[PDB]
Parts: sequence; C-alpha cells; structure tokens
Amino acid sequence: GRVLSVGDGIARVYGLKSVQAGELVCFDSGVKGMALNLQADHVGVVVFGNDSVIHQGDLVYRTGQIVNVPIGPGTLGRVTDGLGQPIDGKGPLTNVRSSLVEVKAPGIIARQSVREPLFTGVKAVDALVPIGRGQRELIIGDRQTGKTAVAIDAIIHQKNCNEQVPKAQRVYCVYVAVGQKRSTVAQLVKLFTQTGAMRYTIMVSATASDAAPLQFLAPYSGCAMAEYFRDTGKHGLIIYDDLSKQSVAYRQMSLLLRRPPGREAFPGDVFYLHSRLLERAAKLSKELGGGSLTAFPVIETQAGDVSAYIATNVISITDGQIFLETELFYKGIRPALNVGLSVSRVGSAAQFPGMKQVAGTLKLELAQYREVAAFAQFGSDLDAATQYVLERGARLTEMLKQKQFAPIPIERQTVAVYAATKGFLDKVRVQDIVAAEEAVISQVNPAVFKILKANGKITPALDAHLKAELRKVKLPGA
Amino acid sequence: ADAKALDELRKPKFSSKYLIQHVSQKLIPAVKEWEKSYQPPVIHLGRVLSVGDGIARVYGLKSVQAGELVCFDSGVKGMALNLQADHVGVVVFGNDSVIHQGDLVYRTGQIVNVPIGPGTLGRVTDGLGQPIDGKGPLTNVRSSLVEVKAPGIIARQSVREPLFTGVKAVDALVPIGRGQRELIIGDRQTGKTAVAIDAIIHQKNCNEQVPKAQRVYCVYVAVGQKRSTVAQLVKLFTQTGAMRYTIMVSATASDAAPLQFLAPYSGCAMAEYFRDTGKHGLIIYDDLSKQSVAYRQMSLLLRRPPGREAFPGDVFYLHSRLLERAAKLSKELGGGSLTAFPVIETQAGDVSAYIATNVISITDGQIFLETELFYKGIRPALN
Amino acid sequence: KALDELRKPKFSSKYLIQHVSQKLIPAVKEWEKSYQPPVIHLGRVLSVGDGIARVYGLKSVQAGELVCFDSGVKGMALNLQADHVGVVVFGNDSVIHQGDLVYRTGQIVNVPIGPGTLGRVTDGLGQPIDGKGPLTNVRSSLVEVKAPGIIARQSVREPLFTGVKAVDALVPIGRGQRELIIGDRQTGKTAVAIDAIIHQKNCNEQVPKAQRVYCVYVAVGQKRSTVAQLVKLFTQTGAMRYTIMVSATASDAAPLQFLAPYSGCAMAEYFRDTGKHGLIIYDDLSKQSVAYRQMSLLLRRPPGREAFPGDVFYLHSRLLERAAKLSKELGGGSLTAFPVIETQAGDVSAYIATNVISITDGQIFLETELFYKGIRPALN
Amino acid sequence: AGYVSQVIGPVVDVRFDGELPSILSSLEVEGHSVRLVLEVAQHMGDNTVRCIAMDSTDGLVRGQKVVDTGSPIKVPVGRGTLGRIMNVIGEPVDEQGPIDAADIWSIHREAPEFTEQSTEQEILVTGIKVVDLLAPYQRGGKIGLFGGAGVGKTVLIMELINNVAKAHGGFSVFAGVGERTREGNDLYREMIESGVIKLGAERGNSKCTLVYGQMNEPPGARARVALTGLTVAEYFRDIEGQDVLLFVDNIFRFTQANSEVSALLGRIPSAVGYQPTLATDLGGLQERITTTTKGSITSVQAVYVPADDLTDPAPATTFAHLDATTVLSRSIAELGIYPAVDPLDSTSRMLNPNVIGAEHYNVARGVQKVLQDYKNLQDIIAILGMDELSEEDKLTVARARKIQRFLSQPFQVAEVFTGTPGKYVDLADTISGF
Amino acid sequence: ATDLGGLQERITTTTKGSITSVQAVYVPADDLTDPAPATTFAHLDATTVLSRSIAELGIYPAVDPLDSTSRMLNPNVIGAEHYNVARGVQKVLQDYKNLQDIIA
Amino acid sequence: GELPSILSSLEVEGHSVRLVLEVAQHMGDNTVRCIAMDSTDGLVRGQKVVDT
Amino acid sequence: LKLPTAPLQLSGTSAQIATLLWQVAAKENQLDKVQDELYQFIELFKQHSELRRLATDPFVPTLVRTKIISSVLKDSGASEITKKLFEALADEGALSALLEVTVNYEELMLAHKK
Ligand SMILES: Nc1ncnc2c1ncn2[C@@H]1O[C@H](COP(=O)(O)OP(=O)(O)OP(=O)(O)O)[C@@H](O)[C@H]1O
Ligand SMILES: Nc1ncnc2c1ncn2[C@@H]1O[C@H](COP(=O)(O)OP(=O)(O)OP(=O)(O)O)[C@@H](O)[C@H]1O
Ligand SMILES: Nc1ncnc2c1ncn2[C@@H]1O[C@H](COP(=O)(O)OP(=O)(O)OP(=O)(O)O)[C@@H](O)[C@H]1O
Ligand SMILES: [Mg+2]
Ligand SMILES: [Mg+2]
Ligand SMILES: [Mg+2]
Repeated sequence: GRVLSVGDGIARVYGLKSVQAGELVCFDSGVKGMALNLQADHVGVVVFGNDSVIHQGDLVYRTGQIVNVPIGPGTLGRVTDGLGQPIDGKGPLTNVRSSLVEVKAPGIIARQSVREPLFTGVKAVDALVPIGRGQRELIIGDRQTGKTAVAIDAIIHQKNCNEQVPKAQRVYCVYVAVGQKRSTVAQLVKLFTQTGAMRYTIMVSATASDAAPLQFLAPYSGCAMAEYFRDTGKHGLIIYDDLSKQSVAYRQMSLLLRRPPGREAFPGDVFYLHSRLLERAAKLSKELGGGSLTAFPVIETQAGDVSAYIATNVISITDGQIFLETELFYKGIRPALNVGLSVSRVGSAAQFPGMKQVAGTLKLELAQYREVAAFAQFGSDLDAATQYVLERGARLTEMLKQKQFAPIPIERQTVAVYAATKGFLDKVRVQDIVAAEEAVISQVNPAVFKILKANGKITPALDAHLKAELRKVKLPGA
Repeated sequence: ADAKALDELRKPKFSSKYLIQHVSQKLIPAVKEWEKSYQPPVIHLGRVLSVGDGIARVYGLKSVQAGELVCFDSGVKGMALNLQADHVGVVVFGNDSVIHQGDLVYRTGQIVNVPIGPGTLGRVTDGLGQPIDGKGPLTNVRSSLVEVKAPGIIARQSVREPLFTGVKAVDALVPIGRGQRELIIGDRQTGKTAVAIDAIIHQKNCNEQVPKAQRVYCVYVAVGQKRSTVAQLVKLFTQTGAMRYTIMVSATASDAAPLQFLAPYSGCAMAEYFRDTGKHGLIIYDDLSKQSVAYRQMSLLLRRPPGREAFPGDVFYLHSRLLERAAKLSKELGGGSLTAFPVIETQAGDVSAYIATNVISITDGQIFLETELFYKGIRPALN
Repeated sequence: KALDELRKPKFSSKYLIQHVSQKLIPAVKEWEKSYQPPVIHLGRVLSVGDGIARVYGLKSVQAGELVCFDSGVKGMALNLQADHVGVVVFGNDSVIHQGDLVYRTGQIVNVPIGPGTLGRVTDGLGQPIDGKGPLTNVRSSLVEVKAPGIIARQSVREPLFTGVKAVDALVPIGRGQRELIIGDRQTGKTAVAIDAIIHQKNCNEQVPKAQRVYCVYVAVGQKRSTVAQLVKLFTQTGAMRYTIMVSATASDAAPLQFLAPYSGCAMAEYFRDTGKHGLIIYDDLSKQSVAYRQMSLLLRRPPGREAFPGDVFYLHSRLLERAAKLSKELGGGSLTAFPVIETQAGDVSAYIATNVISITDGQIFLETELFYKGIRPALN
Repeated sequence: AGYVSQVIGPVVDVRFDGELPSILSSLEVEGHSVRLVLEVAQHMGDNTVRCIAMDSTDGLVRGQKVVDTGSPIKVPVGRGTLGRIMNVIGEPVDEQGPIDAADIWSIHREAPEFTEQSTEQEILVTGIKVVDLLAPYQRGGKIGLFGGAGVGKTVLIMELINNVAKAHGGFSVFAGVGERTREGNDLYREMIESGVIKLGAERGNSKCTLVYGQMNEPPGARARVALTGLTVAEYFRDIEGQDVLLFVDNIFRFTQANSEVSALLGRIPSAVGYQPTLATDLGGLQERITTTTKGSITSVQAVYVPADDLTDPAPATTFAHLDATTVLSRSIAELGIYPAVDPLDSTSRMLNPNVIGAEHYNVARGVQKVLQDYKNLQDIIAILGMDELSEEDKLTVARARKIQRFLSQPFQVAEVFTGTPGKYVDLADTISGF
Repeated sequence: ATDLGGLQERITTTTKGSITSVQAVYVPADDLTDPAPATTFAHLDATTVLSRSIAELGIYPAVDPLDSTSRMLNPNVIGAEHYNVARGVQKVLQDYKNLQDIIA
Repeated sequence: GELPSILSSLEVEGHSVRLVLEVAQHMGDNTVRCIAMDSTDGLVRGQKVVDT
Repeated sequence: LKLPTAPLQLSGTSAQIATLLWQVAAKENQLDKVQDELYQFIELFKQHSELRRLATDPFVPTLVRTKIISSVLKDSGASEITKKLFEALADEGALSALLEVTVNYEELMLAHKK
C-alpha cells in the first residue's frame, strides 16, 4: 500500500485491498500500524509510534495478522509497553506465546457465580465494600485521592497471600499504566521490587509520550496478558489505571480518523470501548477451569463530578464502586472512602465469613453516624444516645484509617473491627484509636489469628476466647 | 486515480489526431461568437466568487500578499486573510451589501496600513484611517502598517516616568508608569470611560507645562460604542482643548466587525508613531471586550471552531499582540513610550470571565471599578 | 506543466453521475427507444434511510407538496434542492428502495374537515383509525393555513369554562385565547385537558346551538393504549358527540407526529370559521417539537439550540396563532388552544418551553410538589 | 430574470443568469398565492443568491420566475401612513384601502454619520412626573421599558405618543416586532378608543403609525419589521424635521428573530445560543435611532430578560444601547399609583448634574433618597410598630408616603374610561413641586 | 423517540392475548431529565422510580413513594379504601419532607 | 519531488524577515502542511521555499 | 436496462463516470474507440487555453460552456459516446473531471485486456 497522506499519527493508505479491520500493518520505516477504518478509497491507519518517519508515497505492507501480544508466564516480572514489547532492558520475553488483544468475553454458560473473596488488605474496602474473585470494581475519585494507593495495596497484598495459600489459589496481578509519567511507573517497579510483588506482577506501561493507539490498546494488551491466568485455571487481578486516560487516547484517534464527535468530543462507541474490556473480567465455570480475573478500572473525576461521560459509563459497567473523596482525604480519613456512596454488588456473597458477621454491624452504625453529624455540627442539642452514635461512629471512622503500603491480612482486620464493634474501643480517646489498634494486634496472641484464618469464621469457641484476649491488652489513653 | 497514473497523462498517447485538428480549426470561431457573454479573464486582478457575512471569496489575485489591503471596484477596502489554492478569502472593511459576485478586486500592493504622523493629530478617523470629522483628508501624514510586531526584550527598558492621570485614587493608590499597560476593568456604567477621559484631559493640562519631550499625545480608540457617545466625546475633547493632542479612532456599533476588530490596531499604529520618534503616547482601547466580540463574529462567520464561551482560541493572541506594543523603549531606540489603557466591561462583577482573565494576564495591573461603590456615590469606584 | 489546473476536479453536485447517466446511456444505438427517465412529475429514490428519501428529479414539485411513492406510502416534499428533493416519509421507509418511483400528487397536505369528523378518531393525516368506515360528511382543507390577521380578530370577552375550580377561579380562560398547560410528568396536564373537554360536553346540552363548543384532542407521541383509554372515557362520558381525536402515536412516523397538531387545527378551524366555537388541545407539543427536530436533523438543516432548527419557534407560533376569536363580520367564531408542554424537573427555561411561553397568552403551571400535598389539580 | 433553485424552509436560493441582485435587495416571486418577497442574504457563487422569505414558502416550485426590484424592501413613508397598520413589506393590513405614500423609502440604511450627529445630549420632556424627574428621557436616546401585563404599559405607550405629539409636535411609530395578534389587535383598538388613531376622514389627525410584524410571520419578516418602523420614523426625522417616537415592542423578539434567520442561513451560533452577529445586528437598528441635525428619534423599547438573567448576551448587548430604564412594577400598581413606574429601580444616564443641572439633579436625588429611606424601614415598621420609631423617621415616612402618592398622575388617554382629566406637567413645575 | 416508540408500541395487550412488560430503565447520573428515561416515561402504565436517597437510608426496595406513579391509582379502579390510604400515605410522606428541612 | 519529512525546517526565500516553516503534515498531493515560526504577512502564493 | 459488468470496481464521482462510460462503450464495442477520443481531449487541453478555460473558470456562463463543446463536437470525431459525455460534463461544469475519468477508464481497460 502507498501512503497517501500522513500527519497527527494517522496515515491514509492507498491500496491494501485485502487488509482486515483491526489488522496490524507495517510501514517501510519499521513503525507499525493498525488498519482501523477501511474506506472505499483509502485505509485509515493509526500509527504505533512517531509518524515523523512516514512520508507520502511510503510503502505499507500488511502483516496478515490482527493485533496480538505475547501472553504466558514469561510476562511475569517484566515491564512491557502497550503491545507486549518489554521496556525494562531485560532482553526478550522467554517462555511466552502470542494471542489476540481483542478476544470475545466469556458468555453466560462459561461463568459461575463470584464466591471466593479477593482480599485487598485495605480494611475500608475489605469490610464495607468487599470484592470477590471475578468482580470488576471501579476505583473512582478526584485528582489526588488515594486511587492508585488502593490498587497498589491490592497488588502488594496478593504477594503476602501467595506465600500462604496453596499454588492453585494464587492471584497474579497485572498493572496497566495508561497515560502516566514514565518515572511514575518507574517508582512502581521500584516499589514492587523491594516489596517482592514483582514476582507475580506484569506491568503494561503506555506512558504519556507513547502514541495514542498505544495507550488505547494497552488495557486490551494487559487484559490479554491477564486472561492467560483466567483461561488456565489460575486467578488474575488486572488494574487499569486511568481508563479515563485511555478514552482520551481513543478520542484522539477517533477525531483524527474523522469519526464524528459526540459527548464532550467522545466517539459514540466509547461505552463499547470499556464494556468490551471490563466484561473480560470473569469468574469462569469449573468446566473451563474455575479461573478468574478481577478488574479494577480507575476513573478520575474533575470536581467530584461523577456525572461525566466516561465516569457514568464505567459506573454502569462495573459491579461495585470505590468512591474516594478529596474532602474526606484531608480530614485524616485515608483511604478516603465515601462509605455512603461506595457499593459492592457482589456484597455479602464473597466476603470473609469472619468479617461478614462483624462488618454488617459496622455499616449499620456508620449509616447512623452520617446524618447525626450533619445536625450536630450546627451545635443545637445532643441526646445521650445521639451522643452515642456520633461518638461510636468516630471510633469506627478512625478504625478504618490505614497507612500507605501496609496491607493488613484479613484476620488482623476482622479482629480490629471486632474490638471496635464489640465495645472494646469505647472510652479510648479518638486521637489514638489509630494508635491503640497496633496493641490490639500485637498484644493479642498471634495464635488466635491462625484459628480465624483456618476457620474463616468466628466460632462460638473463639469469640469467648478472643474477647477474653481483648481484655488483657494495655490500651493508650484509656 | 493515482498521481503516478495522472503524471503519465502529460505525455501524449493518443495515436490518432482526427479530432484534435477538427476542433482546433473550429474552437476559435465558436469562442468568438460568444464574446458578449465572456467577462474578461482575470489573473492579477480578482473577481468576486461569492460574498456573504462580510467575507468575500475572490478568484484570481495571483500575486496578493497574505494580509494585504485589496480594493473592491466599489471603493470598499478588504484584507486578504487566507490565500487558498483556488480563491482568496478577503475580509471586507465595510458593508458587504455593495459587493457583488463578479465584481473586480484590485490588489494595492501593501499590507493593511493607516496614515500615521503629526497630521492625524486632532482628527476623528474610522477603523482604517479615513477621517470622519468632515474637515478634509489627512495631510502631513505617512502610511504605516497596522500589524507591526511589538519590540523585543532588548529594545525595552523598565518604566520610570510617572504618567499622571489626574485622578486621586489612581495617582495615589494605583499609580501608572509611562510605558505601562493598565486595565480599567469594571461593570457597565461604573466610570470606566471617565478615568480614561480624565487622563486625556490631564495630559492636555500637563503638555503646556513640560518641555516638548515629556508631552503625552493621547489616542482614544472607541470600539463598538455608539456614534452619539463618540460625538459627545469629541465635543468634550474639543472644548477642553484636549483635541490638540488627541487622535480619535472610532469603529462604532453600526460599523462592520472587521472595522471594530481592526480599529485598536489602527490606533496603536497611530500612537506608535509617537513611541518610535521619542515622544510619549497614551492609548485607550475603550471596550476591548467589544473588539473580542467583533473578532468572535468574524471567526464564527469564517467557520473556525469555537472554544470557550464561543471565542476562537486566538482571542488571547488578538489582545496580546495588541497590548505588547505598549512599551517603554530603550535609549538606543529613542526612549519613547506608549501607555495603554485597555477597558474591559465585566458582567455582574465576574472577573473570572474569559476575555477579562485574558487581558488581566497581559496588562501590568488592573483598576477595578465596583458597582457597589459606584451606587453609593464613591466615584471613582476604585476597588 | 500546463495541465496542472485540471489535476483535481471540483463538483457542484453530489449527484453528478445521475445527470451523466441520463445522457450517456440513451446515446447508444439500441437505447434511443423507450427508456428515458421521466423527471418532471416523477422521481427516483436516490437514498432512503430513517424516514427520509432523497429523490432525483421531480422538477415541478412544490415546497411542502404531498408526493406518493410507488409502494403506496405517501410523503411530503420538504427540502427542494438544486438536484434532488428531500422527502419526509409518512410511514415506514422499509418498503422504499433506491430506484423507487415517486409520483407527485399535485396537492399540498390535505385533511378532511367538516361535521363528519365529529366522533371519529383519526391519525395525524386525517385517515380514520377507529374502523368505522371513511369520513362521510367532510371536505378537504389545507393543513398549513394562514392565521387570521389583526382585523379578522376581536377582543376575547366570552368565558370558556373548563369545569376546574382552580382554573376558572384563578386563571380565567376566554373563548379565543391560548393557555399553556405546562408542568412536569404525571402532574395532571391531561387531566385538566380532559376535564375541560368533558365540561364542554356538559355545557353544550343547556346552551343554544350558536354557543356550543366543539373539542379536538390532538395526541402527539402518546401510546395507542392511552388513546384507547381516552376514547373509552370520552365514549362512556358522552363527549364524543362533540370531540374529534387526532392521534399520531409513538409508533407513527416523525412527519405524522409533526403534522398531527396542524391537521387537528385544520379540523378545528372548521368550527372557528363557520361561526361556531372550538377547543383544540395539543397534548404534548413537546413531542411534536421532538419529531420536527428529528425530521430536520435528518434533512441536515443546520441545528441550533439543544438540537433544534431555527424555525422551531415559527413552527409553534404559526400553529398556535390560528387559535383566535374572530370578528362579527366573520361569524364571530373562535378557537381556544391548550398546548401541553412537559418540563424536566420544573424549569420554564427550556427552549421549547420558553418558545411556547412566549407564544401563548397565559400559562397553567402545574407543580409536582403541590401534587403530593393533596392539592389536585396541582396548580401553582 | 431569475428563477428559484432551492427551497429549504424559509430560505430560498434564486439563480440569476444575468447579473445578481445586491445583498439586502428585494425580490418578488412572480406567480404565487400571496405576495412573496425575498431579501437577498448572500451571494453563494455559481450565479446563485441566497434569500430569506418574508412570507411562507409552501407552494414554491424550483424554476419559478423571480423579479429583482433593484433595491431593498421599500415601504411607504410620510404623513399618509399615520393611523395605518403596515406589515414588514409595506402592505396595509388594517383593511382600510391603500396607503397614501408621500415617498417610498428603502428600509436599509446606514446610520447617520459622525458629522450629522448631535453632541448636545438634552432631555425629552414627556409630561409625566415620575418619568421627567427621576428617570428622564434623552432626546435621541433609547429607553428600556420593563413592564408587562396589568401594570398599565399600554396606557403609558399611548400617553408618550399623546404627550410627544401634543408638546413637541412629533409623530410616533409603533413597531410591533413579533407581537401576538391578539395583543396587537388590542393595542390597535385601544389606540382607536383613546383617540391617538383615527379612522376614516379624520385619519390625518392620527399621531401613530403601527408597523406590525406578527408572531406567525416567518423569521425573516419578524427580523426586518423593526427596520420598517425605523424607516417610517426616519422620514419624519429627516424630511419633516420632528422629534419622533419609535416603540420597538419587545426588542428581545427582534434579537430572537435575527438569531433565527442567522441559524437558518447556516451560521455557527455564538455564545449562549445567539447569532454571531448579535452586537452588529442589534447596533444596526439602534444606531439609526439618534439625533440628527434635522430632528431626532427617541426609542422606547420593551425589554424582556430571558431567564431573569441580566448577563445573558441579548439583554447585555441591549443595555449597552439604553439611555434610561423605566421599570413598571406590580407592587407600585397595587398601591393604586398610576403610572406604575418603580421610582427606585428606574435609572437614567441623563441623571447627572452636567446635563440637567444641579437643581434638577439634587431634587431627583433627594426624592430618590427619601423613598429609599422609607423603603428600608418597612421591615422595621411592620415588625416593631408603626409609631414605634422616632418622629424624624416618621417624618420621612410621611414625606415619602406623600411623594409616593405625588408621582401618580392622571392621563389624557385614560379619561375616556376614567373620567378624571389628564394633566400634562411641565419640567420646571415638576422640579419646583417636588 | 421514534426508535423507542417503535419498540414500546409492540408490547401491548391485544385482543389475542396480553404481554405484561416489566422494563428496568437506567437513568444516567440519577437524572430523570435525561432524554432516554424521559422519553420512555410516556410509554409506561406504572413507573416505579427508585431513588438513591431512599437507598442510602437502607430502605429497600428503594422505591420513591411520591415519584412512583401508576394508572391503576384511580378510586374507580382499585376501590376507595385502597386509593385513600395510598393518597394519605403520600400526603404524610410529603409534608414530612416539607418538615425535614427544619428538622435538620 | 521528494517531500520533506514531518518536523523538518523549511526556509522561505524573499521574506522581509527570516521565516522558518516547520513541516506538520503531508497533505497528500505533493503538498506539505507547515507551521510558521514568524508572521506570514507578505507571503505570496508562489514563493520559493527551501528545505533544510 | 442492464449493461455489461465492469471488470474492476472503483470509487466515486470521477471513477463512477468512467465505470459507466466504459459500460456504454462495451455495448457498441467502442472501448478502444472512445479511449483515444479521451486521449485527444487530454491533448487538446494542453494546446488550447480557451478550451481549458471552460473547465477552470467559474465565471464562464453555463449557457456558453455547454454551447462551445456542443458546437465543436459536430460533423467529425463524435463517436456519440464522447459527444454525449463532454456535453454532459459541460452541463454540470464537470469538464475538469476529464483527467481522472480518463485515468480510471484505463484501469478498467487494462483489466479488460487481462
Ligand atoms: N492511605 C493513605 N494514607 C496516607 N497517604 C496516602 C494514602 N493513600 C494515598 N496517600 C497519599 O496521597 C497521595 C496521592 O496518592 P495517589 O498517588 O494514590 O493519588 P491518585 O489518586 O493516584 O492520583 P493521581 O493518579 O493523580 O496520582 C500520595 O502521595 C500518597 O502519599
Ligand atoms: N468620578 C465621577 N464622579 C461623578 N460622576 C461620575 C464619575 N464617573 C462617572 N460618572 C457618571 O457615571 C456615568 C457612567 O460613567 P462612564 O460613562 O464613565 O461609565 P462607563 O463605565 O463608561 O459605562 P459604559 O461603558 O456603559 O459607557 C456617567 O453618566 C457619569 O456622568
Ligand atoms: N384532580 C385530580 N385528582 C386526583 N388525581 C388526579 C387528578 N388529576 C390527575 N390525577 C392523577 O394523576 C395521574 C397523572 O395525571 P395525568 O396523566 O392526567 O397528567 P400528565 O401530566 O398528562 O401525565 P403524563 O405526562 O404522564 O401523561 C393520573 O393517574 C391521574 O389519575
Ligand atoms: Mg495515580
Ligand atoms: Mg464606557
Ligand atoms: Mg398526558
């Protein structure tokens, strides 16, 4: 094929008459392409790289193949670009196999219900908005909330669980970094190395200097690298960091392929852009292996405005929602989870049974905390039980705070919400409930955490032993 | 149809010429019998393809420069904005109701220029330099371009001389340097014009007490105003004597939006005469927020994509390349200055508007005039 | 090179091949016979889609003239352009293919008006949909009629009683004015309209024949079950002895929903023009506005605010100014319009709501907060 | 000499094989039901002009002959138009014969140039006390009327007509731009009833020319009818030498009509939704309303504010041209005060001591301050008590209570149904009285 | 509107049988003024509107009692003992909402 | 013949000042689309442009 | 009325004319006759300036332009497909399409000679 015109990362190509839609093509400059809109007179080819090396009249060869990435266990540990190619300087991907990036999601008969829990290690999530394996959960928030920090804590925590579970139920994580800085993702490879999570992590990095078709296609490349573990009976965890930056990369190609703009400028098919991708996160049936893929799309809002175009699409696609608020972030509540707006549609089906019976009371009390504090900040009057619910809900709000990169396993999370909901953290001052609960985990016997890990549930022979052990602790303030 | 395949058709490949010679003996007599219906062909002149919305498309004009005064045969000036491969899009400095399809367009050979000099001092002109006060043509004057680039970094010095306005609030609180740019921003009817008029009258009072080089020659550019307002202002400047030192450029509300877009550049070219020859100029663009509206009209009639509020996107560049010519020159360039007073009307005190925050990030300061101080009688209502 | 000026061509016609084709193929020695595409009173569908047919030819069609396709389905010649006609289809365009023959009917859009329309449920074009035979005692009339002038009218003096206490006490309505029943969804707008029609049935049996008032309900964009429930209530009340119903439902084509208020106004202008008194109710003029916006965006007319055309004000003002009270030298008859405009969360700042507020005389604003406070009719 | 090529709504393309008509020129479609006048909007190229119709285009065939009149829309002007109703193109719609034309003038015109303008900036005495004192009218200025329904707007219109014809001997034009036909007929019959319009043989003693472009007319006809009223007023200014009154009824409907014809010609809309040429399409009308050396036109334009939003671009563009506002209030009219001019919300640019003098300025500012001082203690009287505060506060209560009465005035056109004879009040008597 | 209407007008009880339709309608940002729910509001005999505010209180099913309407709420259809208790419950829930801005 | 690459610098001969044009796009018919680094007032439609 | 089928399919509005001009030249076996009829008009535009003015100038009247081509394509060199093509292309002012209707005619011709 001959290049008719070229500019802005689009090359209109004469000829190429047998080219397929979505097929990889190769320019004679070595830079690749993808035939996106086949027209009667030309082909519209989005260019995988810098379009300064393409000239008018250059030769375009079709590769014959739709766009594909190398999948397999040889991608584990490596940092690749938007299509497979590793950018960490460690040679080729050994022990790997190519497969298409646009695979049809498993249908109705290929699934089963989401029942196993996915522990993130964030107790504001693992108590109130719990996440099952095969569930897609939106981490939506404003500009610099804790959105990545929720998702990095879900990845680091899988390293802590993979050492303790058998080989079959290990979760292999994939972090797709779309439109970010290249040094921002270099800070995450350094964090995943010195924690050790890079043994189980693939990083698909389409940074801000990559071409707009490399950032549009990198969530699909990362989903294809993570669908390897779903299709072969293992468990995957995919995190698409800023799907709101993938859709801006999609809007750029759609406006330069002269597809007519819609809302804000976005193409019409931008719902189909994300629902094609998030529906690939599934819990498969046991005939297909019982494998699983859990998605965490990240969407950035502008001023807490979830009524945007891309925001309302992904809210409509995903099961749950982890809504992070910038005003809760600065009040000290970090993770800044809006407990009144954050949902989980799987809900009590796939949470920890040891915390299903504790965090039912926790959201029942925090729902009562919210409306009474709207009244009592005026300073009218207080009622000695209305005084109880805004004093108890302050014990629970400080309980769900957390530090940056320390995911709490699942048993030390449910003992702490036990000690906060069974009254053991009343008359402890509110300033050091964040400081009392290290004593509630360290001074309480380390072998009571093993029973609640092995049972998975507070047995009657354990609450009478644990609440005997939550009394022999030296709490600060008191 | 490849251009590789359209390039081989330059070479003759007919292999039979039995109707090349048939029509080439018959073409000229058939063309000759229709000469009453041929308009004369046009190469270096222009012919109007289509006129509408104050933009004409002109066929021909093979050698026009971009940005050049063209003259329609009905005497209306234009400016060749975009030269295209097939036509020239010209922008009509006037009403387009007198331009027809098939009219002749004449190139003038010069980029859009206005008469500058000592002889425009005292006169009331339109947005392109033709006088409207009725006292004859501009004499003792010369032609200079309206889209001069502003002086660079090395051609300037910092402002040192103190440019008295005559307003106690301004000269005490918000004092004006002599090469400065000071925005007079306020609502409707908050005394924005009155500050600039007082500055012009005070320059008249100070020009007769200073020795010939510390004199300030004012320019008032009235864009989008009423013509009765401009007549009353010329009456005031005449009876105070301030019209001895003032040029008055007016593109009023009835005038075409190209003339309202161009009138601050015309007045700036007239005041840059005093900047460039060592003297000092004062220029007041009254309602630069109306020049922005006229430029938005021109841009949406040119089908350029609207941005914020509807504005073309280069509406910052419109005012920045205007106000950057208000400078204080160095001693190697004469030491002349030009002080600008852009005026921006604000809607209900909204300083966070588009054109308002554009001109705030161009000018060296602001003079905010509030309606709540103006209604109470605190006049000038300087915030 | 001296041939560079002809390198790329420029065309003044998208259908250039449609002109070259009718001059190249009859030039062969077989086809001088019998095969000439007729273009004066006939056409060929070039394009068809979404209820718009682009028709080649039809050189002598008039603007707004009713045309007919060869599959029987009718249409209106709405865009008349230099090389083609844009025809809005009065049915489903699935039966229309490229190359279909389009005949002009010679007439602008007509409607059967007269006393034979009383008791009948028609569609948006006047054809009966109640299955009681054709319209009997009628005659055809134009749908786009000029509204009466300044001197044809006289001042509104006579009251038109709606039977609603809130209206007839607080918002008094005269014979010949236009009152806008504006409100949110499910606030009682149709209830005020139906109570007015039923009360005119009650008043018509006790006043002389010169003072009876004959109702027309235009149902634009509603569902056929709602219209069937309304015909059932009008029959069980007895209001069908004086009421025409013009029903262009949701499944009907957008040009029919556009033309139903104009056809119902043409039916009610019979009673206005011959001395009697009319009551026209355009229920959901919002939906007629949406249908007209559909046809105009599909005809690629330049869109304005919210997507609407420039002449969407002219649409409703040209419709609603036909509700007048005539002068005594024109019979003294009258026509009273109740347009119904649905608001979205109760703003009268929406574009079509502002247009009809500018057109009509008064308004009856029904507030949804007053609805569940017990106040029914929920009149603000 | 030209033939119809495209008909898209109210927008007609006409093709001329000879030479094209000018932009704004009037074309007559030869052969139609009614007189169909088109106005040339642009030259599209390929010998096509793009026109905007002044009537309905339904029933128009491509190839219909179109005659160019060689000029813009031309309307009858003179004293023979007084007491008549015209549409936009000059036809009589009052059904009272033809119109006795003194001349036939083009409605399209440039504004009176800089040498012709008046620099004087003087006051138009209107004979109404609250209007002459607090919000005076500039002779040659534009005045926004913020009335409505039931505040006595039509009585104020007919009294400005009556008092200007009585005092200054000038005539009036009423341009009903886009008005409902019921309201236009009501104003017509109310003018016949009040004696400012006379029918039959006494037709020459009428003071008002009605120019009506109704709401059911196409957008091109509503967009140009204000120019027709302007042309009728400009004849009285430039030939008769009078102080004319023009009443543009709803200047916002003029704006909205020009916005519709700009949308129909395929132009990109500017801010909020308006035409890109909004300031110049408004200023082309308002700059022809001025004082020339011959006479003046004073324009009283009713202003509608779209979403109760004064920063909307149509009232923000109109308010640049206005020289006075007279806000008519319902609360003033429910104290039985007529005319219902709000004495505190009405403004004027003519209210400063450099055009009206310190005497008139200080009387007006004292009256306005006294009424304001009474206004911001009515939540102190109604809450704490009538005789609760001081005697000086009740002195301002009594003085403003009797000034608030004194602004009312009986009107001469209202005497045929109220009985009370109307009383013209001069300016110096108003100053010395207040 | 015509695509939605062409779908919705086939789901009818006819003289042959009947189709009782239960359609969920997503509103895009808890916004009932969006044209895709506002178009389909005119097609339904009974519109159950579920509100976010009712769901955050824990009242489940989160049916907005005031905003949910039906055409079966006439007293000559469901009797007066049903109609007046439904209207009384709605009036008590409405003037509670008018009090709720002053309780808070 | 032999178009400049995208981002290449082009010099306009005969301008009043030095006018550098940076190539932005290849338009398709032996035409490149350029961005002027200075003012284009004075460009005539035949002016010689030199690729660097 | 069904024509011969074209060898290869082409794009529109200049190659759509050539697809039909080929079809009414393969009906009378005039495929090689109208081809050099086309090539002679390519050459005639290189010679004559008043013939190319009937394809570039927008100010020539369409009455003139359709009556110069009709008044020189008579009594010699007609072929009645060439004579009716260039009077159809002069009606709509599409005589500038003569270069690319020729190029796409060859691409049908060269795929017809196999
Ligand atoms: N749980 C937490 N406790 C304390 N600090 C936190 C917590 N989570 C995040 N932070 C701090 O907040 C800052 C923002 O976190 P993060 O990088 O997750 O923002 P983000 O939501 O990803 O926004 P962006 O994508 O723009 O970076 C980080 O510097 C981090 O130090
Ligand atoms: N310093 C002052 N003292 C007294 N009166 C003043 C003063 N400045 C202005 N005024 C009066 O206020 C009115 C508004 O003044 P001015 O015309 O300067 O305002 P503006 O901002 O130009 O309004 P617009 O831009 O709408 O013309 C004038 O009528 C003037 O008489
Ligand atoms: N005066 C009334 N008293 C009691 N109920 C009423 C009254 N008016 C209306 N309703 C009830 O309100 C419901 C909605 O009313 P209606 O359909 O007449 O209004 P609408 O605005 O036309 O609704 P929609 O726009 O959905 O058609 C109906 O079920 C009706 O029974
Ligand atoms: Mg981040
Ligand atoms: Mg001013
Ligand atoms: Mg209804």
